[PDB]
Amino acid sequence: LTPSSKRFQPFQQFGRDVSDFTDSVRDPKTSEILDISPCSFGGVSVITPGTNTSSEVAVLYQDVNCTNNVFQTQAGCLIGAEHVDTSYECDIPIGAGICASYHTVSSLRSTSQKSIVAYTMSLGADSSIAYSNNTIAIPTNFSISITTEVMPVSMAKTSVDCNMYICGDSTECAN
Amino acid sequence: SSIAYSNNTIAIPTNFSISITTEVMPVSMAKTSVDCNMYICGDSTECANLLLQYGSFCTQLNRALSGIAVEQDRNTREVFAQVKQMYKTPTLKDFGGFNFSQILPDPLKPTKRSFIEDLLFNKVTLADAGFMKQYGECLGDINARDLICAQKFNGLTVLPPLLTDDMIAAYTAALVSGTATAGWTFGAGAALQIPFAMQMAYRFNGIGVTQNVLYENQKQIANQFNKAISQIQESLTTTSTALGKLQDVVNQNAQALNTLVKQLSSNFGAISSVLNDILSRLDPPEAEVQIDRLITGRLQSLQTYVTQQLIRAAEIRASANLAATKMSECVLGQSKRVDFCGKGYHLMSFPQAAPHGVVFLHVTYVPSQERNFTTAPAICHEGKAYFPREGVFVFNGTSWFITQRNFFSPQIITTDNTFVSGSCDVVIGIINNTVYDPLQ
Amino acid sequence: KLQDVVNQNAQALNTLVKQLSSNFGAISSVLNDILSRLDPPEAEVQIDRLITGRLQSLQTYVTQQLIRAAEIRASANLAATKMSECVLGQSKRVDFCGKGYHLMSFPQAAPHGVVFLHVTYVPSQERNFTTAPAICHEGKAYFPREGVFVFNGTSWFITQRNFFSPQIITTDNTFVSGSCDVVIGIINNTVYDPLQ
Amino acid sequence: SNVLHLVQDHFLPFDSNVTRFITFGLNFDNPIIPFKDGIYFAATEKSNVIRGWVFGSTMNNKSQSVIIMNNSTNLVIRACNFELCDNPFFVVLKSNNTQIPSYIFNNAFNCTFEYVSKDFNLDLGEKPGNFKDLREFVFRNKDGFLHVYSGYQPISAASGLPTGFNALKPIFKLPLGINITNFRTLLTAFPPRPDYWGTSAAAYFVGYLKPTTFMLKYDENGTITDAVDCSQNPLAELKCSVKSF
Amino acid sequence: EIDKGIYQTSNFRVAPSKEVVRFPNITNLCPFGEVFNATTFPSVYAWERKRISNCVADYSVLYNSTSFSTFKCYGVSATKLNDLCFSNVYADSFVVKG
Ligand SMILES: *[C@@H]1O[C@H](CO)[C@@H](O[C@@H]2O[C@H](CO)[C@@H](O[C@@H]3O[C@H](CO)[C@@H](O)[C@H](O)[C@@H]3O)[C@H](O)[C@H]2NC(C)=O)[C@H](O)[C@H]1NC(C)=O
Ligand SMILES: *[C@@H]1O[C@H](CO)[C@@H](O[C@@H]2O[C@H](CO)[C@@H](O[C@@H]3O[C@H](CO)[C@@H](O)[C@H](O)[C@@H]3O)[C@H](O)[C@H]2NC(C)=O)[C@H](O)[C@H]1NC(C)=O
Ligand SMILES: *[C@@H]1O[C@H](CO)[C@@H](O[C@@H]2O[C@H](CO)[C@@H](O)[C@H](O)[C@H]2NC(C)=O)[C@H](O)[C@H]1NC(C)=O
Ligand SMILES: *[C@@H]1O[C@H](CO)[C@@H](O[C@@H]2O[C@H](CO)[C@@H](O)[C@H](O)[C@H]2NC(C)=O)[C@H](O)[C@H]1NC(C)=O
Ligand SMILES: *[C@@H]1O[C@H](CO)[C@@H](O[C@@H]2O[C@H](CO)[C@@H](O)[C@H](O)[C@H]2NC(C)=O)[C@H](O)[C@H]1NC(C)=O
Ligand SMILES: *[C@@H]1O[C@H](CO)[C@@H](O[C@@H]2O[C@H](CO)[C@@H](O)[C@H](O)[C@H]2NC(C)=O)[C@H](O)[C@H]1NC(C)=O
Ligand SMILES: *[C@@H]1O[C@H](CO)[C@@H](O[C@@H]2O[C@H](CO)[C@@H](O)[C@H](O)[C@H]2NC(C)=O)[C@H](O)[C@H]1NC(C)=O
Ligand SMILES: *[C@@H]1O[C@H](CO)[C@@H](O[C@@H]2O[C@H](CO)[C@@H](O)[C@H](O)[C@H]2NC(C)=O)[C@H](O)[C@H]1NC(C)=O
Ligand SMILES: *[C@@H]1O[C@H](CO)[C@@H](O[C@@H]2O[C@H](CO)[C@@H](O)[C@H](O)[C@H]2NC(C)=O)[C@H](O)[C@H]1NC(C)=O
Ligand SMILES: *[C@@H]1O[C@H](CO)[C@@H](O[C@@H]2O[C@H](CO)[C@@H](O)[C@H](O)[C@H]2NC(C)=O)[C@H](O)[C@H]1NC(C)=O
Ligand SMILES: *[C@@H]1O[C@H](CO)[C@@H](O)[C@H](O)[C@H]1NC(C)=O
Ligand SMILES: *[C@@H]1O[C@H](CO)[C@@H](O)[C@H](O)[C@H]1NC(C)=O
Ligand SMILES: *[C@@H]1O[C@H](CO)[C@@H](O)[C@H](O)[C@H]1NC(C)=O
Ligand SMILES: *[C@@H]1O[C@H](CO)[C@@H](O)[C@H](O)[C@H]1NC(C)=O
Ligand SMILES: *[C@@H]1O[C@H](CO)[C@@H](O)[C@H](O)[C@H]1NC(C)=O
Ligand SMILES: *[C@@H]1O[C@H](CO)[C@@H](O)[C@H](O)[C@H]1NC(C)=O
Ligand SMILES: *[C@@H]1O[C@H](CO)[C@@H](O)[C@H](O)[C@H]1NC(C)=O
Ligand SMILES: *[C@@H]1O[C@H](CO)[C@@H](O)[C@H](O)[C@H]1NC(C)=O
Ligand SMILES: *[C@@H]1O[C@H](CO)[C@@H](O)[C@H](O)[C@H]1NC(C)=O
Ligand SMILES: *[C@@H]1O[C@H](CO)[C@@H](O)[C@H](O)[C@H]1NC(C)=O
Repeated sequence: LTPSSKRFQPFQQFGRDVSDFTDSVRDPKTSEILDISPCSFGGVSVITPGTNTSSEVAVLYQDVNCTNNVFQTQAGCLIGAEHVDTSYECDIPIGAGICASYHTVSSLRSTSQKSIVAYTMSLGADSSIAYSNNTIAIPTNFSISITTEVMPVSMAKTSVDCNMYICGDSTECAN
Repeated sequence: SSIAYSNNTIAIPTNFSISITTEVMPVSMAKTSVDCNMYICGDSTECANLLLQYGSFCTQLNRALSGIAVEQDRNTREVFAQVKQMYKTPTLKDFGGFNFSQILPDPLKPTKRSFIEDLLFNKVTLADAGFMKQYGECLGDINARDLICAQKFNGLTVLPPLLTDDMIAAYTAALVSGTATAGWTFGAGAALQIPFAMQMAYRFNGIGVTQNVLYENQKQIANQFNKAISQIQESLTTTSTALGKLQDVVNQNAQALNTLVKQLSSNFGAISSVLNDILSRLDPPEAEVQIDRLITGRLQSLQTYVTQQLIRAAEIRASANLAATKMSECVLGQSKRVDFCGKGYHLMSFPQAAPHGVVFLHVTYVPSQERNFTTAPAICHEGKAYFPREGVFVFNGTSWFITQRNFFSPQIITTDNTFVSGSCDVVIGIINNTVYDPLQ
Repeated sequence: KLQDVVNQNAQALNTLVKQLSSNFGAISSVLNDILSRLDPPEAEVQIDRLITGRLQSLQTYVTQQLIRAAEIRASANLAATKMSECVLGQSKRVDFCGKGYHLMSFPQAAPHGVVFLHVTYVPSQERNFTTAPAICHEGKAYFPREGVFVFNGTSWFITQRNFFSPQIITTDNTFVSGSCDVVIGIINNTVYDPLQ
Repeated sequence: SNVLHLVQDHFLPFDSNVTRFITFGLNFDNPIIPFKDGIYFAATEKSNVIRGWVFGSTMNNKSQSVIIMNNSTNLVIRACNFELCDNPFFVVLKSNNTQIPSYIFNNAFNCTFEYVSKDFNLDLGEKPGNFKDLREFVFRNKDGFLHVYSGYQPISAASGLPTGFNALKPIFKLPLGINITNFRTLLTAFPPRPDYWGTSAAAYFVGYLKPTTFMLKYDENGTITDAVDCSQNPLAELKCSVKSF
Repeated sequence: EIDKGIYQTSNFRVAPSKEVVRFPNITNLCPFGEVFNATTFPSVYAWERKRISNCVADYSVLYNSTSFSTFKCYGVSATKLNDLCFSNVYADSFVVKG
């Protein structure tokens, strides 16, 4: 319940939105209009390695500004993952350019324990090529490469018996 | 139009123009997820227990929506991440007189994206304007009935794309810089540096025009290239519906979520659509009949949303596959397919990042200023028939010559430009002329 | 990918089975209990609710199957196109059959799919070379015919772009057009004539 | 607030035929107008010539009737078995500008309902110029209740019903439980000379409500500012279908 | 068992901790004696309607004073009668035969 700027006519006591959800009400004892809002407004996701791999979990709250680790991403407030400045290939896509993985981090001494780490993913290898008005690169050798491409062609063909699925061996249900 | 036919008139273009056209292709669409309990029951424990007793098939719904979301991130990666190595933007952006300034990021500009890309992002108006909305923000913005707050209060969420807009523009800059420096070679294998003017000469050879046409007209072609880029820039600056295809995609996604919210005011054979009104007025036995009707109708509404989302994602997938094909065939190489990359003979293509899509600038060779000529299938020199080698015989109004079809460049008919087979009587339209021999 | 397909199919059936345990506003999902406990008039309501729910479940299954079949149809059309263009011929389309210049392709059967082995030509071990657009021999400009002018370091040659094979610049490897002043990066060199 | 609301009820259709009854000169219109399903009542007047109505079925003492007349002091709603006079009116002297007692009914018996409003002052004086005030009323009889919706607008029209839009707010829901098929307006009279009658310029308009679909528009403050008659024309039925103006 | 990845769980939920009951200020009891213990009742054709306002509808006082052979509610629940506030409530009185 919050204070509201809505004005209610003497003959009005409740107000509804486009969803017909009651969002405004005039308090009986004090004739003040109050706004009613839902208690649940969270976008929550859970990042986990394999269950057999570990039972540790990192939780992302999409709608929360962060102001153990509590790192703030553009996707949301991320809790339970260390932020590493190194850029790797994406392993678990958090979003907004942020990815997560399970990397061995020596937080204390040399523990050699694995933890969930969040990082900005690497787009690709960095390269520099020189341009001029009179240099050309001509290959002096070649290789024969063989690559694989896997393409689905068909899927399982299925049929359904209606009387069996809906009614089974029931004559009353069949009728 | 009317065109004349005869057995000996051929039209050979005497000039050409460099044309640059735009192709707008959707690539991805909004990734959405649904909270089953929030949409159907809200913050109601009585409804939640009835929804549990009721067969809840909305883990199937979220499974379908999650598959859509992963495909949307796949779509962008297949289109833009085809380059293996990121190529640094050249410090100088004028290769042989061809101005690449507009389609390359400006180091002084803070937006780290091309000038043309900035115009495209200004065209399409996005509804989300960010993927973070705090609880205090919507509470303080209750007076204005924000649609995003309304749908987020009902369990409808929009997930951010994995690749941020700056990352996609980074891929585009590497693609443009690689083409301007390494040409077509980096598309298939390691990048091989080649001068840009020679690259243009190679591409002119691909469409059947000799190299000398490019080099003798390098200043004219470069100027035509620069003016064509400017016309694209001017056309995008003025308001238009060129990017309507991308706008249509974002409109459909917002419309679907707003329809979902408005369907909560729907009765489905029940006394009221307000769950609190029913629960405040009836016993659990009598309210169970009404709540079950609201559960069934609201579940069907979510089923309809997901099914339409699946069909829409199929269309986006087909569009993104075409964009991924056009990136490999029109940008990373030269295409002989007719009308696949622009109108006219394809020279090169430049990708540009767009909101939820890609824009292709196709550079094409357009012949113009044709001239009519008298033509013969072959030449009878001395009892022997001479056929042209990669050309067509043209009278020119004075003496028979041989020229390439696309561009008119008369050449003396010699034994090098022609080959001899058979006799003179077999060919129908054969005429008599001399064939010059260099050794004579 | 192939595995994914089959997995979905299995899931699409198993879910169906589990949805038989679902009440849809009814007292129970067990038809036998309702039939053993109520008269036909009172059991009709519950049985109708169960019928509606199960029919909706079957509708959902068939719709999802239709969409998946459309996706499989698109994939199979692409596979047939690749069989026609990469296996039965040679493709000049970039990246349509493997990475690099396409040499050939070999099909292999796979469970509910096809695996294409694309044999391609990949250049390597490149070398930098001074190069010129044309050669000025005697007031005339010579442009290479299917090649590029390159500099070993001492003398000018003409070579194919993909593989380096230096050849003596002759009138057979080049063609003459125009004068020398028009070309920008034109340089001076001799053009060998076999006739002389 | 800030919504478009589609509702089906008994509404006065847009551009409907509306019969006019005037009081000026030698005609003092007091007919028995049928009530039908419901009526839209609008009075154009510069002086308080209109005082109320009498609703009933037989308009005599053989059946119950309700009178909503507004005398000079307060509003009186009286549902009784009335021996109604065939020509009921109030009387106010044109020069004296004072109200003297007048008869609407001879005798009232077996009465079932009574309501008296708070005391207020009403101006009985004749006024010059054009019509100054527009008072709009909707009367709906459903499930034993008489619903009254009222609205007021300042106008300057010399004749006819001015065009415009006005949302009437609910003022009364009278539990009468009477059969209503007819109604008669109660106007005041301005007799200059005894044994003779007179009239002051005033007009009222009667329109009949019908069950129709309307799309109401709510502004920020919750008021209704515009509406669309979805049955008026194919363009209007398009607007309601797409829920936009 | 869960494979590696990121999964969308339920939306963040807040469990209510306090109750807030707000009724208008009413100090009187409803005229149960005036309605159910009237000396005279009208005929069914001339049934009598009376308005009720500004009162607490505590029908537990009806116990031990009156006994109803018929009591049926429509549009509402009997067990819900104690937790509600009613608008425009009228009582119609008459006499019929069994
Ligand atoms: C093919 O068409 C193009 C037009 O697209 C022709 O280019 C035009 O060439 C003329 C003459 O060379 C140019 O006129 C010149 O204008 C400058 C001022 O800019 C003036 O100083 C010169 O004295 C001369 O009048 C014209 O500007 C130019 N147009 C463009 C757009 O470049 C080209 O000549 C045509 N080629 C053939 C073989 O017909
Ligand atoms: C307009 O109609 C109203 C309602 O009928 C009149 O108000 C009521 O008029 C009656 C009769 O004059 C009043 O009864 C009188 O009460 C006094 C004591 O207050 C008593 O001494 C008299 O013998 C008589 O019984 C009644 O009180 C009065 N009520 C109110 C609220 O004022 C009103 O007078 C009428 N005005 C006219 C004639 O324009
Ligand atoms: C009904 O009673 C409540 C409780 O007495 C009143 O609320 C209080 O009113 C006093 C005087 O206005 C204030 O000083 C208190 O701060 C109020 N407390 C609350 C609970 O807000 C309420 O005003 C009364 N309402 C009516 C209809 O008179
Ligand atoms: C979260 O809130 C903070 C403010 O509390 C926003 O800005 C940060 O403010 C602090 C303190 O002034 C600065 O030291 C930081 O540099 C600010 N920037 C960031 C990005 O941390 C912050 O922008 C908010 N984050 C979001 C995404 O809403
Ligand atoms: C390539 O095009 C850009 C844009 O037309 C040129 O940049 C402009 O240069 C002129 C002259 O210096 C300035 O007046 C403009 O303000 C510049 N515009 C921008 C956007 O920077 C650029 O000079 C061209 N490059 C070449 C050498 O052709
Ligand atoms: C091209 O030349 C040939 C031979 O010089 C011409 O063929 C001769 O035509 C004349 C005219 O009728 C005949 O009398 C000869 O018998 C032909 N000679 C042979 C070997 O057939 C031919 O007519 C010439 N074509 C043109 C168009 O002038
Ligand atoms: C320039 O190209 C020529 C031709 O390939 C190279 O000259 C050859 O060098 C080898 C080794 O000394 C000799 O055995 C051949 O007889 C030479 N051929 C000719 C035609 O002279 C030379 O190596 C190249 N220059 C550089 C710097 O690589
Ligand atoms: C290629 O040879 C030509 C002619 O042998 C050179 O052109 C001459 O250059 C000199 C030097 O300035 C001038 O004085 C002459 O007038 C030019 N002759 C003509 C006909 O224009 C040319 O410079 C040579 N190129 C190189 C790169 O050495
Ligand atoms: C009901 O109204 C009728 C008609 O006005 C009354 O009948 C009149 O009664 C008077 C005596 O009170 C006679 O002088 C008239 O001649 C009668 N007229 C007619 C047409 O019959 C009747 O008395 C009224 N009943 C009441 C007041 O209860
Ligand atoms: C709702 O009511 C408020 C308050 O009467 C209106 O705000 C006033 O509008 C008038 C006319 O524009 C201004 O002169 C006042 O200064 C405003 N006061 C305030 C508190 O801002 C508001 O315009 C009304 N809204 C609508 C659309 O009817
Ligand atoms: C999980 O990992 C452990 C250790 O490698 C292995 O023994 C176990 O079989 C794995 N289980 C699954 C679910 O793959
Ligand atoms: C080639 O580039 C260099 C460095 O910018 C410059 O000095 C030289 O003059 C250029 N030559 C040509 C052919 O433009
Ligand atoms: C070629 O011939 C056609 C048909 O007569 C004519 O329309 C066209 O203008 C001619 N073009 C030239 C350049 O002569
Ligand atoms: C072509 O025709 C023109 C005009 O008849 C003539 O001047 C020219 O010499 C002919 N030959 C060439 C060089 O194309
Ligand atoms: C072209 O057609 C005309 C009309 O039939 C004919 O006279 C002429 O000889 C033909 N020329 C050839 C054979 O090309
Ligand atoms: C060509 O030059 C570049 C530097 O500009 C260098 O990295 C590359 O290895 C050279 N290639 C060869 C082997 O000539
Ligand atoms: C005018 O009205 C007053 C008050 O009712 C009254 O006393 C007076 O006698 C009236 N005069 C006339 C003209 O009847
Ligand atoms: C109505 O009034 C008459 C007298 O005119 C009386 O005889 C009758 O009983 C009354 N009926 C009611 C319902 O009070
Ligand atoms: C009923 O309850 C009242 C108190 O409300 C008590 O005075 C009375 O004795 C009880 N028994 C009756 C009325 O028979
Ligand atoms: C009604 O009042 C009488 C007399 O006080 C009493 O005996 C009777 O029990 C009361 N009944 C009810 C319904 O309270």
